[PDB]
Formats: sequence, C-alpha cells, structure tokens
Amino acid sequence: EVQLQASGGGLVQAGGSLRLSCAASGSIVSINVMAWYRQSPGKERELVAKSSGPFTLYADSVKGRFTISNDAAKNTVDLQMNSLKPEDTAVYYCNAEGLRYPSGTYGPSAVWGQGTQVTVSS
Amino acid sequence: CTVPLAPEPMITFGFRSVSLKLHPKNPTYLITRQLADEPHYTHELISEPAVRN
Amino acid sequence: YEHATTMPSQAGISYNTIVNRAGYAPLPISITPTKIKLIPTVNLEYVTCHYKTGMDSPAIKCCGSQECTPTYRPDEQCKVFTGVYPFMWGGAYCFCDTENTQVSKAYVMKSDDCLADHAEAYKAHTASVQAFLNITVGEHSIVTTVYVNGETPVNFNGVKITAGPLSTAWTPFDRKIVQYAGEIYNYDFPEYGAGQPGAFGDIQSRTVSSSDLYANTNLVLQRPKAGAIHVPYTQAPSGFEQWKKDKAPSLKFTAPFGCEIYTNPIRAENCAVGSIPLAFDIPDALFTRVSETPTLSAAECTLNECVYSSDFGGIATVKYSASKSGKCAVHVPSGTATLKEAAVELTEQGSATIHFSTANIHPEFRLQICTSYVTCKGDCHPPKDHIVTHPQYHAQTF
Amino acid sequence: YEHATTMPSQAGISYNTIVNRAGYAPLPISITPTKIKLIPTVNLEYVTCH
Repeated sequence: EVQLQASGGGLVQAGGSLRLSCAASGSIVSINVMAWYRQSPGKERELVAKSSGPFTLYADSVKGRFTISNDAAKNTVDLQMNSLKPEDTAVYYCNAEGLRYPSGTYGPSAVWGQGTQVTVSS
Repeated sequence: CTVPLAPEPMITFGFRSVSLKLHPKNPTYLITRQLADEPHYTHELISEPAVRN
Repeated sequence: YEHATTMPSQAGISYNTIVNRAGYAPLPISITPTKIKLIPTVNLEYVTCHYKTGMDSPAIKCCGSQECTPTYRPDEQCKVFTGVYPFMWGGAYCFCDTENTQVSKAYVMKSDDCLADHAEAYKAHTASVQAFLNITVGEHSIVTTVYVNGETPVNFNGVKITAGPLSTAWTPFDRKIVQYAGEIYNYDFPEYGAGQPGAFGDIQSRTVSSSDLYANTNLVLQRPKAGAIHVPYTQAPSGFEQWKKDKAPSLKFTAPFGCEIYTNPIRAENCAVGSIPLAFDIPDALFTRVSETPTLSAAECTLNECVYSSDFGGIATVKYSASKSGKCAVHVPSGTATLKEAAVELTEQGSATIHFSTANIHPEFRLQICTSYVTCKGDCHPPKDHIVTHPQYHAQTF
Repeated sequence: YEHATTMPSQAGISYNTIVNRAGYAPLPISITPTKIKLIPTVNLEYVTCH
C-alpha cells in the first residue's frame, strides 16, 4: 500500500523561513497531483499549495510568500515557507491524487499522511 | 548446580483432552502418566517444535 | 473487414495464415508471440522480520518498594520482585539483607535488518493477461505490447487487431501468497491480529516503516539468580526461523504447466494453457487485384523426404509454370501439415522447395499456392532420436 | 465467549444486544455505526482538457 510521510515544522519566531517535505512510498511509478492542506484549530480544512508537474497554483492568503516544488522522480514535494505571520499556525497535511499504480494492483485513489505541526510565536 | 529451564508449553483445552504445543531450545524429555491403576507411562525425547494431543 | 482466428497460447512457434477474398489475391498474416505474462491483482497486507528482545537496565531500589510504569510498548511485560542481594565489581551494591526490590520491564522491537531481510504477505486474485506480439500483415512487420482483454485494440496502417479474453481463468497462485528474497510460495499465514507464538506471524507490522507493531512472542520474565544484577527472560524461538528451516519447495518448481515466476513485480509467463482468439479489422485499401500478382498453371507435388518428427521433417518439391515472377503465400487449409515459411519467392519456370511438419504415416494434404490448389500425397518414415530439446510444431489429429 | 448478532446497515441509530450466559448476569452491549464507507477499488486511465 502507498503512504505519505511528512517531515518538518517546529516552533519559531515570526518572520522566519522553514521547509516542509512530504515523501511518497509504496508501489507507485508516477503521480498526477500532489498538494498541501492546512487545518487550524476550531476551523475546517483549507488548501494552501497545489503542484502538479510544471504548473502551480496558490490561494489568496498565501501569494508571494510560500513556494512549492515537486520532484516526480523522487515523488516528493518541498514547500519553501517564508514571511511568517501569527495566523499561519496550523497542522499541515500533504495529499496525493490521481495515482497511477505500475500495474501495480489498482487500489485506493487518494492518500492522506499524518501531517506536521507548525507553530509561530510573535 | 545450575540446570536450564524450558519455555512454558502452550496448553489448549477441549472435551476430555489437552493439546500441548512445545517449542524446545534443546532436546528435552517429556514424561506423562495416568493417575489410575494402569499408568500407561510415556517417556519421549523431543528436539523439534511439535504439537501433541 | 472482420476476420476471426484462434491461437493455442504458446510462445516461440510462429503462425501463418492467408485471408482469401473471393475475387482478390490472398493477403498473408504471420504471428509470433514472444512473452505471454499473467499478472495478478495483488494487494499488500503486512510484513514481518526478525525481532529483538528489548531490555532496559534493571530498576533496583534498596530497602524500599517500586511500581510498574507501562511504556505501552508492544507485548510489554513488567514485574517486580523482592529479596534481592545484588553484587558489583567493587563489592556489594547494597548493605541491606532483605526488603530490596528490583523491577524488570521487557518488550520486543524490530531488528535492524528489517530493510534487507523481511517476508511479505500478499492477497492474490483476478489475473490479467498481457502479451508481446510480433505480427506482420501485408509485409507490415511490427513488434508491440497489447492488452489481450476484450477491448483495447492496437492499430497500425489502418489494420485493427483485438485479442479477446482467455477461454480459461486458471491461475497458478493461491489466494494467499508469501514473498521473500525473490522466491514465491503458496502458504496459509495467519491474518493480522491473530498471530501465535512459535509460528509464522508472531510479530506483525502494517508496513516496513509503520512504527506500530502487534506481537505475541509470549515473553515471560524469570527470577534472576542470586548475587547478580541481570534479567532472565524466556520466549519461544523465532517462528520465522522455523519456517526458514521448513521451507517446502518453491512454486517456481512446483507449479503445474511449467509456469516460470519472476518478481520485479509479481508475474508469471511462458507457459501454455488454453487459447487466445484474434479479431482482425482490415481496411479495404490493403487488398490487391489478382492480375497484379503471379498466377500459375499445371502445378504438381512431389514428396522428396519424410520424417514425421517434432521438428519440420517433410520436404516437398513443387513444379510449376508461372505467368509472372513474384512472391506469393502458400497455405495448408487443414491441420494435417504445418508449413515452415510464410511466403516463397517464385520464378517463371522454376521449382520450389517447401519444408513442413506432419504426424501422419501416409499424408495426403491439399496445399494452396498463389491462386490455385495442389494435392500432395505420399508415405513417411519414423525419426531416429528418441528425445529432442524443443516442443511440437504441429497438432495431433485423431 | 462466542456470540453472534445482526445489525441492519444504517447510521445514526443505536443498536442494543444482550449476552445471556446461564451462570452469569446478562451483559448489555450498545453499538452505534457512526460512518460506513463504500470504497471502490479504482484505477486511472488518462486525462483530458481544452
């Protein structure tokens, strides 16, 4: 079975710059989509970053500060995260969609990792 | 003097019967007897994992 | 134009045929399967490996008492005993005579060698069949991989070939499979959460790096010997090692039909069972008029040599008289004899030599030459070698 | 102790059972299926766009 492993995060002061990494393991050869989602306390799930091959997409509250890079050969995504504000604290999850198993017994479509906690202090 | 201790044998119960699973680290003597007039004593050497009813 | 054909599933041996339009020259087709693989629907369930008895330092308290703190590690066992009189290199650790307490807590953890040595469990069903074909239709030779299910055609030069599903859904694998070191065995391992000591599956892990494992090693703590700080533990030997010493023979040598197994992904191939049907859809632009191909007159057979062996062992000299020099296909409509070549080059007034295979003591077969028919007949001699190193090229008629 | 029961597939309704041994007091059991998922086993073929 395929899984996503999330690494990074920690406690930092505002204005810092971190990197968040999510890696895919299992029986996979190519990945159509890999994306990032954030979940703050007391609220619902929202999207942050959206990477698939060369194209990229950003939300309204994340433009100009966070950059997403994807490596299909390693099946990893690296979210270079900069210009911290107090509202950015949350638990971040990495999602993969449109998995093309290498025949590769067809199985579940989407996956969800445990995620990593990011906390920022004023 | 020192003497080795065998692992605790696995007991499972059934109607008028007991199944013993044994996994010896070394060859060992298993001896069994019946508490009635006729003992039917059984003495056996076991050196491989086994199940005995 | 729709045409139907059948193929006994077997690699190596080629196949020759001609599609005969009532008013145009026959169009030849040649087929050669290279590899016929059969991949199952296999879903991973768990993994196992050698375990290591995790043992902390003993917790000694001297003239007092202690408590058990559960670390909640898998298959953890904790115990406290009294009346211990420990020793050290520099004399006595304590001065008390009794009331001393020592606590032991033991567990199991995955060995460092899990990455390179570990047995995988697998649930198999729903075999899907794939093939590599080398096909030439109207001197258009191609080598291609094709999905031989009931859909997914492959098109080239307008010709659309569809290989239908197999007539038999037999598979060499059983429902539960065990993989290790590139060898495959059909074994009935116990399912997740039901492992037993002294047998396979005592230690249970969802994945290689799950970091959450279930375990029944039946670990039992024992009273340490007096005058020594240590912790004796007893447990059944490794069921993985017991299975390693048992190791019934491999499926690679036990499977019926002689099916060979390779696992880059799990797959089986090159073993003959059943037949694959082929459906041709030919566009109407590939058909050539008769006058543009050679036509013959007064053609006759002669059988020069006969050996009805496994290999081609019948040589036939055909004497003809042609209006033109040009290649044409030669076909035997029946299964009485199978030819070697797909086409033969043809002179104006020469003679042709044809190699074929038959299993008939007294063959009498009608060959189809470029546009006409001839009836070859004769008797044949047995072979000399009792065993050969290749399969049969022909069928066994009743 | 072996026991068998049936629960009609539906969410939002609690379901009650009792295990009745001869020599012990009956044991009640209450089960609520919060969410039942129907996960197809699915594959990808191709993608399209403008």
